[PDB]
Amino acid sequence: AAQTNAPWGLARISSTSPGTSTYYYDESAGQGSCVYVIDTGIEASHPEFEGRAQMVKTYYYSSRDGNGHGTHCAGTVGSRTYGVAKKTQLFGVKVLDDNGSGQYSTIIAGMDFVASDKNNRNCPKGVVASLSLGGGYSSSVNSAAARLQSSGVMVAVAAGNNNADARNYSPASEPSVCTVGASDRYDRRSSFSNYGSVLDIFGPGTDILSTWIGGSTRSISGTSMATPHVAGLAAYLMTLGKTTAASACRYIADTANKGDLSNIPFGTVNLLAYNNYQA
Amino acid sequence: PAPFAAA
Ligand SMILES: [Ca+2]
Ligand SMILES: [Ca+2]
Repeated sequence: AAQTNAPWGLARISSTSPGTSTYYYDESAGQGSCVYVIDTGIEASHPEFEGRAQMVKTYYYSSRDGNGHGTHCAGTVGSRTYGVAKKTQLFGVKVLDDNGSGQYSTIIAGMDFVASDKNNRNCPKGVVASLSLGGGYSSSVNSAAARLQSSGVMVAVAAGNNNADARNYSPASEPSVCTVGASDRYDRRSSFSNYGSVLDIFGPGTDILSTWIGGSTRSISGTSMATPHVAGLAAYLMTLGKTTAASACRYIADTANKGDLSNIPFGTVNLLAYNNYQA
Repeated sequence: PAPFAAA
């Protein structure tokens, strides 16, 4: 399948080269997979989700995304226009309040929630969790992410936006999950992207168009935007049977575009998420 | 404490 005039990041994920504008992908499109977006919520009524999104948990007075961040990330995973995996099932877990913040205790509870809740959902092609969030190093947060991964969920987490080594941030620094840095449309490391040995992969993160609340769209930047590209890619590849939740991060790194990025510090992987789709 | 903002 071909989506013309796609957001640059979608085109990038299906290309060996920067500078193209069509997203190419197998029409299976993540059908039969599930992606949990652990964030500020998801505006499930957005036409872009086509009934494939739903809120399943909140820790606040409402399950509504009153921020937009979670809706944007969910859109990059799985919206019809802005998403990588256009037929996946999206589940929202609102661990972040409408100011975009959450206590680590709440974030941990949300991760453990997903590890259990997947057993309540129909995800025959597998389960992914996208965590466009984080703060300073916490062994408890990292352990929660490790448990979620161990439970059979492909966990993708943001590296962070500190232009610093991700070793000092969580859940970015948990080795066993898929830690995602950000790039721009010219294949530069995004200016704010964290780096370091713990990064597994980069995805598009600067100037990413996706869904927003009030049935709208906008372009924003962050490792929060890169992460759902990788989560959606994992779901897509799992539907194709190319990999599993346990192995998808490694598979994505194995099959990435290698050496394309600039300003990658010595010791950080130079790997850009790529679907290797050949029509 | 938190994610990477409202964005
Ligand atoms: Ca090229
Ligand atoms: Ca890792």
